[PDB]
Amino acid sequence: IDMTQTPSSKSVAVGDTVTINCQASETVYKNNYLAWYQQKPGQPPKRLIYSVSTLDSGVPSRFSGSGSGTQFTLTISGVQCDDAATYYCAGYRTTPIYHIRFGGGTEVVVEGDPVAPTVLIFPPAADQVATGTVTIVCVANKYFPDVTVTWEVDGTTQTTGIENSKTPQNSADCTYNLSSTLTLTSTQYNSHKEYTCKVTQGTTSVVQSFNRG
Amino acid sequence: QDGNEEM
Amino acid sequence: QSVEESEGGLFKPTDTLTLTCTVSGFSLSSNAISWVRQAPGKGLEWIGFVAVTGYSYYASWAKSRSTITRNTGLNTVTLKMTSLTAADTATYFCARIGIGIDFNIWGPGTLVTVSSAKTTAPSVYPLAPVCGDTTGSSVTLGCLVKGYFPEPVTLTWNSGSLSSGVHTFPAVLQSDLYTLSSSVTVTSSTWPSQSITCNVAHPASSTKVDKKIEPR
Repeated sequence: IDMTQTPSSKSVAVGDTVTINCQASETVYKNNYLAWYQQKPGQPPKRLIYSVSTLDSGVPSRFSGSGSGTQFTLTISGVQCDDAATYYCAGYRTTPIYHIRFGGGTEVVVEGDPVAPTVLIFPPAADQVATGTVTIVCVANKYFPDVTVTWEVDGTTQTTGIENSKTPQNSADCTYNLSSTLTLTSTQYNSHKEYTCKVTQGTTSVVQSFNRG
Repeated sequence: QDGNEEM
Repeated sequence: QSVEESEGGLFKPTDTLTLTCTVSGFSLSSNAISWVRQAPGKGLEWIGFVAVTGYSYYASWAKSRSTITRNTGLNTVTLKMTSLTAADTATYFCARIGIGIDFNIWGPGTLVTVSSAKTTAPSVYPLAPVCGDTTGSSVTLGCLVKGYFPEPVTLTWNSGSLSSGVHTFPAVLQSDLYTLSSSVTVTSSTWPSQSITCNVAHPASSTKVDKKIEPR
């Protein structure tokens, strides 16, 4: 069977109600073999609801499930930062062959209180340069909503050699942390002086720089 | 899901 | 009750994947065990399961290459998948999936990487604050873990006795190498008076690096 989950992503404010729909292409077993799982990065999925509407042990009552046959809905009434996660429906069908099928997932981003990032920059360790390349690290801490990172070298914006990595949302306050790396050859690094990381959130930019040497 | 149901 | 997947790791294309799921605290003979995989950043994909009868059933995409077997005496369920390609890179979970029944238990997952690229140990560099800097009520230090393959690495601070105020960022893959960073934030009066060291381990290469963070 096919399991079509909609929407595939949604951003919601704390206290809002979230509605996720799951449509099976054929009926699940006994019309109610349908469960909902919540997954946070790096963890196995956690069952929230099974048999359409039965809450798993310890699951908060703001989670409710409904539906039958081929159409099902997960509702989160009063969403919290702890609910930022990807949600999957999971159905069972016995014919023509026994199989389990997951929906494609719904990524739920929870909007908490807006907070501007603080920014730190880390010059390369002295032993990097002998390897022929250097990595400079910029960190944007405890922020929401999302930011963009710009690198500037001697006042000129960089476009190559940049990788970014963003943490999951904090389960208490919805905030992110971000690491940005700029990678240059040792020759490039030793040929420029000012290294700048600029973190932009909407129409605010926070900048931290250092000078080589 | 036990893989033995009478379908 | 719990289930645990055996070690995955790095496999070459055309290799055969063999994973074991070991069951504890419940009866394998009356519980169906599934294998589910999740490619990096993607969704859950059911591979198949061994029924309570001991016979197995598979997703249509998996049937030709996959074998799921159980050994009730050893409390194990084995997943064999032949003819691996990069498309099979994923975290593999075993689970007793409770969709319409009360019992549900999932393993922690194990990472399977299928690639022709070679195992590479990481280079570990300290991330200390800017030279001379004395700006702030707190100080953040870091550990840069550059150029390893495959995932994962483990990273601790002061052998685990520094666990508060730590952010370890997800690794980024580029050109068959991973880079990760971790930071730790302490008060201005803590460091450099107190010793702070990052401990990196890369199981795939049986390497470890300890790097004490020193002022520049």
